[PDB]
Amino acid sequence: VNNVWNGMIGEVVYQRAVMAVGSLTINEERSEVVDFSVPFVETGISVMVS
Amino acid sequence: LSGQADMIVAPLTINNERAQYIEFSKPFKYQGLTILVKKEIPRSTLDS
Repeated sequence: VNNVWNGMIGEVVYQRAVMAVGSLTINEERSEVVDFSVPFVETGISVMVS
Repeated sequence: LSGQADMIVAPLTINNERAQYIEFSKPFKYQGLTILVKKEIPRSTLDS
């Protein structure tokens, strides 16, 4: 928000803690700011309907 | 690894040994192996 990152990405970008092991999805803006490693689980957008 | 080089584009595969020398990009596909065999001929047709 207003070019002020928060969350895990914010913590990584503010030099507070390297690495962000967790459930983080690769995107474009994030990859523009904070670079990722190779994906280890494939995923995407999907819908459940009961 | 010679003069040709450039920006090789093909159905390559991301491997440790391959990546130790050249560097890849984010994948543009996802795949497995899925062993393939020839389809069985259905002989159950109630002919006899």
